[PDB]
Amino acid sequence: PTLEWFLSHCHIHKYPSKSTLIHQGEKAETLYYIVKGSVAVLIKDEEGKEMILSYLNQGDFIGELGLFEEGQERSAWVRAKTACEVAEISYKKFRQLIQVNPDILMRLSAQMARRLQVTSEKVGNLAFLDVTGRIAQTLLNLAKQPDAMTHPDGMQIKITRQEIGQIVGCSRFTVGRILKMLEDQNLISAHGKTIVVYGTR
Amino acid sequence: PTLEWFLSHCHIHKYPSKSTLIHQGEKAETLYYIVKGSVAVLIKDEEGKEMILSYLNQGDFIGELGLFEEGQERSAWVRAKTACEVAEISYKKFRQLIQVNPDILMRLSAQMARRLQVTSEKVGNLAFLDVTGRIAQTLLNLAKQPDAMTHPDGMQIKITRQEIGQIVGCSRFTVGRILKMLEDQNLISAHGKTIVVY
DNA sequence: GCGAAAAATGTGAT
DNA sequence: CTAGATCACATTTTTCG
DNA sequence: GCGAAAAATGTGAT
DNA sequence: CTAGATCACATTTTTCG
Ligand SMILES: Nc1ncnc2c1ncn2[C@@H]1O[C@@H]2COP(=O)(O)O[C@H]2[C@H]1O
Ligand SMILES: Nc1ncnc2c1ncn2[C@@H]1O[C@@H]2COP(=O)(O)O[C@H]2[C@H]1O
Repeated sequence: PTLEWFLSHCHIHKYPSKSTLIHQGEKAETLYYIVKGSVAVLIKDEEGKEMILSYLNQGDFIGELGLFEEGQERSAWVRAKTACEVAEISYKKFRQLIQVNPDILMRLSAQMARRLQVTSEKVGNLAFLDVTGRIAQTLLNLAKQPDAMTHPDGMQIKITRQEIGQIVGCSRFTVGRILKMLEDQNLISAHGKTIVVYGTR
Repeated sequence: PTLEWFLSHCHIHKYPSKSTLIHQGEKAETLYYIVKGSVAVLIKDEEGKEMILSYLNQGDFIGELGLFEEGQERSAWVRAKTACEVAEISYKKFRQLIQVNPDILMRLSAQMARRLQVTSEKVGNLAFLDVTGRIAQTLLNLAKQPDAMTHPDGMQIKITRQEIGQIVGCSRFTVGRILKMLEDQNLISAHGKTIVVY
């Protein structure tokens, strides 16, 4: 579409697993674009604990936040969850594709619109729903987005308790017991893969 | 220029000191613009308590997140914080607007970006910081927004314990003593009008 | 600028 | 009053060559 | 079908 | 091991007409 026009002005790079693509801080001047692969977008505290503040996937743009204002620091980290093919353009160039065909600035904005929405829920269920709650709708969203083996009938994602814990913002230790005694209610399953939607005990 | 152009095309309405300007649950119709005043995006707890996610003042944008797909159920209530003068246009009558001019595709999108930046922060401060902490940062932010009135020392900011508890996410009892602690440590005063000696 | 009616809020032990 | 954190060390899963 | 390093777990009383 | 929360009606500070 239009997106193959913008995509052609873009050096196509592969990254390894666990590479960093962006650090919080770094000069913001390149607007990326995931061609293949998935990506976790974090933030971290000077003391150390981090948070997962979204996943992103094919056709998701990255580094979008700089572009509207000049010279600002990258707002979060992003580390390839797995091997990605990411493209890239300078902002100085991007804004040109824009004033040469304005549909891509549509493509882009709708991205951060769903994003402003999903994020405002995330604030909402940190001030409201306790761990068990926060944990619950999480495994839920973790099947409306790819890796959910319909164990035959019913999801089976893999994500480690430590990870869930890093989505929710609760100790790895709490994410153990709650997830555990969550199968007590016959609602869940275990090992590393969580087979959601049914469960057992 | 656009902010006076599109401003021509729109339709100015006054809303009093408290009208519930937009409502969650609902349907993405008009795209609004604060011609005068400020606003209080607040979402709602399971049943009951609000949490302010933002304020948006003179010249910010409301209900844009409707714009780029369709049938989108409105995202959070937006209640005026005072007599703010909303100048409404139209989604349908925005797209047309948007191709005789990309400049305001831009500005709306710039606001969109600024907001996901500070929203990302909230998600960070709620999980990376203790309550007194969120209370300290907040008074810092509010003293750094327009209604704040410069004072001989610091910035004062007419607000109330119930509302910091809100914005923060903690019992108004707990906003109660923290404010009296930092009171004693000279970092802040109160009387409804808390002066942030900072 | 006014005061009645309305909204803010603080005690602590668990 | 009550949920969630924190602690060490061995225990398990899980990795991949 | 491999098999020990590695990364992930669970105690449990406070 | 501890961080906030909490539930009443007296006094205070704030509203709007
Ligand atoms: N709230 C968010 N949700 C998801 N992704 C985000 C969020 N905030 C930032 N990002 C992404 O992570 C990137 C980190 O640096 P940037 O500010 O360029 O761009 C950011 C976005 O692309
Ligand atoms: N996180 C946020 N920060 C600021 N404003 C927001 C946020 N979430 C929603 N809004 C505003 O509140 C409105 C809710 O419904 P809309 O989707 O019409 O458009 C929304 C935004 O303009």
